[PDB]
This record gives sequence, structure tokens and C-alpha cells, in this order.
Amino acid sequence: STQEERFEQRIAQETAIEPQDWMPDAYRKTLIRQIGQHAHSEIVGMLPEGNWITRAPTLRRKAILLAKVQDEAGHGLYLYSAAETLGCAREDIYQKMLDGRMKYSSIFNYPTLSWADIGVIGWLVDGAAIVNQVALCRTSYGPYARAMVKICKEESFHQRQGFEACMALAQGSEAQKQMLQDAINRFWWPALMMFGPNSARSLTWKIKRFTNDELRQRFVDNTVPQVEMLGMTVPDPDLHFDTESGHYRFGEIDWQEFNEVINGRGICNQERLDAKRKAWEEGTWVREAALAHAQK
Amino acid sequence: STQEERFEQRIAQETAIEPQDWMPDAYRKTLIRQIGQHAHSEIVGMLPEGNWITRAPTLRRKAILLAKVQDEAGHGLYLYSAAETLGCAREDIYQKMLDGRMKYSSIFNYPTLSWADIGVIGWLVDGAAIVNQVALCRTSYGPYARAMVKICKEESFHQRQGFEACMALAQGSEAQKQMLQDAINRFWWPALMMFGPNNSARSLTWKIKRFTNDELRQRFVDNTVPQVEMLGMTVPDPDLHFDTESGHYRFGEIDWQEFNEVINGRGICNQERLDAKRKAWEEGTWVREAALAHAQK
Amino acid sequence: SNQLTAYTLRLGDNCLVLSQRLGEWCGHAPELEIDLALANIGLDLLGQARNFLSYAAELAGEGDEDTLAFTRDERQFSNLLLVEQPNGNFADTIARQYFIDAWHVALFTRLMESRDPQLAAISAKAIKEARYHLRFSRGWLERLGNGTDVSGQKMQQAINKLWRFTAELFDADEIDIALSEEGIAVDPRTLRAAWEAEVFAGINEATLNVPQEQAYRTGGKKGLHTEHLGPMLAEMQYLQRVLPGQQW
Amino acid sequence: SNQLTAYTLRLGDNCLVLSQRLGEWCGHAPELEIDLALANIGLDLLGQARNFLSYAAELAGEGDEDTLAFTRDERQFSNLLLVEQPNGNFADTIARQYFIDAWHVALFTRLMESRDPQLAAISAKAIKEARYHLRFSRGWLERLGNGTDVSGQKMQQAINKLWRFTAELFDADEIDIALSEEGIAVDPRTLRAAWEAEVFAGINEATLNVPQEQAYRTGGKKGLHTEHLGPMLAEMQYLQRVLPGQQW
Repeated sequence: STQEERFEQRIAQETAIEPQDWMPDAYRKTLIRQIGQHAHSEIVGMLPEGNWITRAPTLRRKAILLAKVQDEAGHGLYLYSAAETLGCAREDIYQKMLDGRMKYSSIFNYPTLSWADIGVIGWLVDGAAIVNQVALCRTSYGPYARAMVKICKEESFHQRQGFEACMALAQGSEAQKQMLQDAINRFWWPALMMFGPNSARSLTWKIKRFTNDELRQRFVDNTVPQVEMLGMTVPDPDLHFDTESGHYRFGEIDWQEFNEVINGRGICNQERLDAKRKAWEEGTWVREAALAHAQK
Repeated sequence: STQEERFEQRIAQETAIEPQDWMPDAYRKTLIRQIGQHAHSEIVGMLPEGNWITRAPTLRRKAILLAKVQDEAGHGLYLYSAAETLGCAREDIYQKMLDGRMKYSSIFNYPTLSWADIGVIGWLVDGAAIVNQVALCRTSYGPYARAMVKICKEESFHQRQGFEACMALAQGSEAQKQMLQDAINRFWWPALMMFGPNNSARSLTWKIKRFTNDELRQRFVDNTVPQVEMLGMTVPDPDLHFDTESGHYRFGEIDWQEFNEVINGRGICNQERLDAKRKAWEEGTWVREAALAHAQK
Repeated sequence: SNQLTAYTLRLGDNCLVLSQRLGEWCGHAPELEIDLALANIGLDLLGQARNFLSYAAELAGEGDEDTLAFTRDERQFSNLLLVEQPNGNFADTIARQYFIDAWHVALFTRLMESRDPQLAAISAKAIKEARYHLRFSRGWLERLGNGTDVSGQKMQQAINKLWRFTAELFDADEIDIALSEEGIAVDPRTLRAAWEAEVFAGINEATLNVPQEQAYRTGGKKGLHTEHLGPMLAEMQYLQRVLPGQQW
Repeated sequence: SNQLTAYTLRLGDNCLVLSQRLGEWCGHAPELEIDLALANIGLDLLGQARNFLSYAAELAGEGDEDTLAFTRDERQFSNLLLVEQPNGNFADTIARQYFIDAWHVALFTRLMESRDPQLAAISAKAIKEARYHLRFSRGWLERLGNGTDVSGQKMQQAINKLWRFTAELFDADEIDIALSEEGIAVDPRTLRAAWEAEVFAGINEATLNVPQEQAYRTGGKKGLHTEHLGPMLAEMQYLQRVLPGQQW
């Protein structure tokens, strides 16, 4: 038909698709899934980081951690708003997240076993998210791209704080240095998996602008020097510079692990959904109360 | 009258009253109240001590603390058994404890704010309880007296461990010594109040109680002061001194007004202690029901 | 200068301990919007704690916010008993917030006119935040008390549960009195009217009852706490106690 | 001698961490009789931990039970994930106890025939206690599953909640294999038949279902824990971290 042609044209000439505009149903749907999962990620990610708020080593670091968690909730809200401009309801997709019908970033299924894990999440995991998000700043759907710009300005700031917390460990006592190395050892590969496996419609529609491999490559190219600045190692024997391509080549990702993780069989999957479910269920009387009070 | 006469004669010759014997209603209700409150005390006392099980400084001390708490639960059970031989039901007086209608030893309304508090409870508070219980070993009601003998053999052992834990602090680092002194400062007076204010008419005549509160307190102080000195610690009482003329340590004036607030539920931990037992009871209902239903199959 | 140090420390300790409690709520709220608000209030309070603790360290001539937060033990903490109460359910948390917010607003309104410049300046920042807090906590008091049958009942149980700790809000000792006589501090006794005016009203507007029990619990200010504080400090201080004197 | 140390330490850590959990129940049980039993089981387990930890220290040539308990951090602890699970309600606690008791009985029965005298001797004490534990925990599994509608449902939810952690009971690594080949240790894989025989039966006899989910969670043995262990160690180690190298 003819709508599915002016649309194709708007994508090519880089014009932002707005909510009122016409779009194919498949495009509407894959966007609901992506924006929705992105929103779920902001919300679930609060848990591994929140696990350390009460235990953070200094009031400075504690305050930074609370600020970051506050921002994640905020960004979750922007993304749910953005999802709803496509016709879905936020409590509906939220329930799908609680059911397992919708997913969230795999990285949040890993436990935070030390204070360094928080620094490393702030530095590595958010480093990976920033790469992914900057890349989505020229996504075809206007409300999503604008959200990505807003989020990136704020999030990169927190990622710098993450790195400074890691620098404090790297320049500290021997025990602090070991704490850092251990956290890196446990989070390096899960961070690489965040970008996804090794797309037809998404690239053509300019929802995604770069391939998973492309984005991962640039994360590694930019991260390895930072690892070196800290006097630390990367747990990858096959990591080497390749002067032919001009990129770092690195070892195989364990895709069996990635597949277990996204299918609910990772380290903290059960605990994360149990926590959100329990929060939701036990919160029902509160939401009902707010409803009833408004009706008066 | 002849029932009353055969009774009063039994009391005077110290023939032990048994469950099946006839007894005055007041006597029965006084014993139910005393044994009952003694049982409640064993149960409530688990809380201030249990507050430190997961935090105890060494596996040795942690084990000793668990042993002691296990023993308190056991002694609670003996005393409820002993109460029931008088016609009351244990869940009935237990509920009265939860309502505030029955009381428990005032000492357990104080908080355990440091490890030293555990040592001090073990030493002082149990030192006071051992004086009180040895004194009840010749109480006129047979099941109660026999219970007192059984309990005393075991409990004194734990009280020695309490003192040994305090000795460890008294012989240790400067911080450990200060911890001890602070615990003593907070528990000394509450320990003295355990014996009660300065009823008694009938109880002494009936030989339920054999010694007065003042007598027992005096005997606690006379025996405790030397142990305080052994630890190189002080007692928070400016007016404390030995009296050669009589042969006892005299002590300062106890504030009986504080004591009154405490036994009337207005002490430091009263609310928290009853809330903890109530919550344990309420949230445990489905468990007790389950055990009942399973037995009926 | 000793009494001034203790007075500043207390205000920091109130804010610090309440901040810890609010931190436990992260990712566990009934709504995302509430999660955000709780994190925000906790963050404000942490900021005030840092300001009060930093000033306390300055006054004492040694240490900082971190040595005061992480190296004192429970007998050295001077927060109100109210702020160390467990989170319980959301009503428990709202009740505690409300009682504290009313008090903070009454206190900081007056404390920004303190003859001590640094205390005045801190209070001037604090009051702005406290007003937002009171709006949030009063808001939910209304929504829960005047909501459903179930919610109003939970809100009433929450107020009853905390009530006895409110006496400490108006307890004055040698430190408060000396400093109020110098126009530096507020005499807590004189905060009762403004506090009761707000709280009695809010409770009534929420269709609930002001408890009849006369509040009787004090001690926090002199380092005499409930059995709650100790376990809080164990969690909070763990890392600093395992690896002391370090930079993070 | 390194693998033997790690093997003994693991057994110690299982008993130590479970002991901590049971300690939280003190004064909070549904009945006095249950309080007594839980305190008793906790005490037994603490005894086994002391024996295993003391042996581990002897083998390593340094430290004792106390340095091993109080100065290692979560990444150095090697307990099964199962024992660090929260107490939840009484069914949650019973489910966990049952799974661990069945395992202990199967393990210690065989481990008292170990070619290492001290390990054999410790196991000989342990087994006697483990049998009492299994009776208690199996007893309550029956009473709760085969009780009321409400209780049976809670007991099933409890089994479902813990199930995934059972895989670690039969996970074997380099340490287990080397030592079993020397007749010193039991190969955990060979414990499955005895364990499943007992547990599958008990669950069926309680009118409950063995979950269909294939258990998948391991890591505890290599120091990779759930987020539960950290907060436990903070509480447990506080005093030793505040005042290190002291006598108590």
C-alpha cells in the first residue's frame, strides 16, 4: 500500500516517526518489546545496586549510589511513557515482565558479592549500556530517540563516578586491588553478553543502527585501555590486538551461559522476579488506597 | 474448719503439699500466679539473650549462649507442667502473659546493647535468680520445690559461664574493660529490683516464700560485691559500704518509682518483648493447627 | 564548644539513621513512583547528615563525616529512637516519616535564625527539603488512613506502634537548654505546639485517632537505644571495620 | 594437603552458616517445644562446625575456628547455597532443614569409613546428631504437608522455593574427586541415590509433589554465593572486626 511507502521514505530521510504518524503494525510491536524491555531493565537493575546502599563504604559513595538508583527509577518512567505512546499499557507489560513473558537485560541476573561489584557495574556495565544507548540516539521512532538523548546526558555522568570508585580501589591497599580484580573477573564476560548474540527488519527500519558485534567491538576497543589504566587484567587468554584489522580480538562468549541466563536459569533470575513480584503483591493495598482516596 | 486445720498443720510441720491435697483458693491462686510468672520469665528471658546469638564474639561463647537459651526453654516447660498440677491450663496463663494480665521478671525489660550485657546478665541477673531459687527450694508445694532443685543444679553452671565471660573482658583490652563497666552500670540497679519491693503475710505463713525480699537482696549484695572487686570494676552506687556492726554490705536507696513503671509496661523493652511473643504466637497459629489436624488423621 | 558539637552530631545522626532505613526500601516499593520518592527523601536526608556530621567534625577538630559514621558504636550514636524503628510495612514507614517531617519543618524553620552562621545555613538548605518530605508523608497519611477499610486500619496500627517514641521529640537536656539560652539552638520543648498542631490535624483529616497513650520513650540522644540500632550499624559499618583508614 | 583442608572447611562452613540461620529463630518459634528443638539443632551444628573448622586450621598450620569464622569474607566462604537461604516462614525453614539432614545422614554414614582418622571420628559424632535432625525435619514435613489445606500449601511453596539449590548437593569438583579416589572423601554425585530415595519418599508421604524443575544452582563451594551471605557475615563478624585479635 501507499502508507507503507511514505513511511519507508521517512526512515530513509531520517525524519522522526511520531506517535500520531502511521507505521506498520510489526514495527509498532517490535518497538513495544524493545522500549518495554529497556524500561524493565532500568527497574530490575535497581536491585543489584540497591543491595549495597546500606553497606557502602563512605557517605560520599553512598550518596552517589542513591543518586544513581533514583535516576534509574526516573529513566524507567520515561521509557514506560515512551512505550505507551505506541498503545500498550505500562501495568500490562509490567505483568509480562513478572510472568517471564517479557525479558530484561541479562546483566542484572548476576549477584553483587562485594563493594567492588558496584564500582564495576557503574563502570563496565554502564559503559556497555552507554555504547548501546548512544547508538540508539538515531533510532527511527522519535519519542524513543529523544528519550535516549535525555538518558545518555545523565547516565554517562554516573558511569564516570563508577570509574572513579574503581580508580580509588586501584590506587588503594592491596586488599582493595584484589577486590577490584575479582569483580572484573566475574563481570567482564557478562558485560560482553549484554550486546546480544552474533535484525533484518530492525536494521532496515532503523530501530537498531549497528549490529551487536559492531557495538561489542567498540566497547572492547574503548574499555581495554581503561582496564590497563587501573593496573588490572581482563580474564581472557585470547585477548590480543590484531594489527591487520586494528581491533582487539577476544575469546568466544559462552553462549550456553547466555541462553540459560535469559531463560531464567542464571544466578539471580528467581530472586529478581521474586523481589519485584513480592513488591507488587504486597503493595496492592497501597495502590488500592490511593485509588479509593482519589475517588473521594 | 477441719480441712483448713489439717492444711495449716501440714504447712507448720513442713509436710509437702501435693496436687491431690485440699488447699485454700487463695493459696492455689497465689501459687498459680507465682509458678506462672516464674515460667513466663524463663520464656521472655530468651529474647534479650537470643538478641546476641548471631553476633557472639567466638564460637565457644556462641555455643554456651545457645546451650543456656535451650535450658531456659526447658525450664519454662517444667514450670508450666508444675503450674498445671494446680488446675490451670498453660495456654490460658500464657495468653494472660500476652495480655499483660500476668507479669514476668522486670529485668528482661532492659535492652542488650553490647556483648558485655550478655556476660553481665549471665553473671548478675542469673546470680540474683539463683539466690531467689535456692531460697524457694523449701517452698511448701512439692512439685514447685522439686522443680526448684532440678533447675538450680543446671542454672548455677550457666551463671558460672556468665562470670567467666566477664572475667575475659576484665582481663582483656582496655575497650573490653570499658564495655564491662558500662554493662555493669546499666544492669546493677535493675538486678537489685528483681527481688521486689521492701501477700507476704500469707505467703510467709504458708511457706511459699521463705525469706523476705530485703533478706534476699541483702544476701545477693553481700555475695556479689566481692565478685565485682575480683573483676577490678566498680558498682554505680555512691552510698555503698560494708557495715561491721551487722556484718553485711549496705547499699543505697533503690528508686522504686522506676520499678513501678517497668512492671506496668512502661520500661525500655516492655512493648518489644510482648510484641515479639505475640507475633510469634499469632504467626505460629497455622503451624499449631497443622499439627492438630495431622494428629486427628 | 562541646555542647555545640553534640547538638550538631544529634541532628546528623537523626538524618543518617533514617537515611539507612529508607535505603532498605530500594526496589521494594508498591509503585515505581514511590521507589523514586523514597530514594529521593533518603538522598536529601543523607545530604543533611553529611552537612551536620562534617560540621561536627570541624567543631571537634578531628575526623570527618566518615569517621563519625563508621567508627562510633551504638552507645556513641545520638539519633532519636524514632528513626531507628524498623521499616515494617508501608504504613509503618509513612507514619515514621510523617512524625519526623513535621518535627523537621518545625525545627529548621526556627533553626535557620540561629546565631551560629553554619547551623543557620545548613537549616536553610534543610527546610526546603523537609517541606517536600512533609508533603509526601502527609499525602500518604491521608491516602492510607482515608483509603479502604484495610489501609486505614494499617495506618492506625502504624501510628499506635510508633507513638511512644514521640516523647523524645520534645525532651530537652543540658545541651539543648544551654544552647537555646545563647540563641544558638531551639529548645525542643517549645516545638510541641507547632508539631501537635500539624500532626493532630493530619491524623484527624485522615479519619484516624490520635492515640491516648502518653508517650514515654527517650534515650537515643544519650546513646541509649532500642535493640534495633546495633544490627543496623553492623551492616552499615562492616566494610569500614574490615578495612579501616582507607580511601574509597 | 590443600584439597583436604578445603574439603573440611566446606563441611564446617555448611554447619556454621546453617547454625546462624537457626539462631535467628530463638524465642520466635510457634511453640516452646519447637524453640527448644531449633536451639538444640543449631547447637549440634555449631559443634560440628567447630570440629570441622578446628581440623581445617590444624591442616593449614595457622589460625583456629575463630579466625576462620570471623576473618574470612563472603568470597572465601564455601558453604552450600542451601544453608544461606533466609528463614522465611516455618515451612521454608523445615524444607531447608530436611534437605540438609537427608544429605548429612547420607554423607556422614559413608564418611565415618574415611581413611582419614580425624574426619572419620568427626563424622562418627555428626551422624548421631544428624539422625535426630532428620527425624525432626521429616516429622514436620509430614505434619505440615499432611495437615490443613493452608499448611500443605505453604509446605509445597517452601519446597518449590528451595528446590533449585539441591543440585549443589551432588556437584563434584577437583577437590571432591581427588580425595574420593584416595578413599578420604565421598564423591557427592554418589550421594544422589540415597538422598532422592529419602526425600522423594518423604515428600510423597506428606501428600506433596516433588518439583519438576531440574535444579540448576551451584557456586557456594567456590565462594560464589547468593546476595544473602554478605549481610549474614556483617552481623556475625561485627564485633571481631571492630575489636580484632582479642580474647573473649
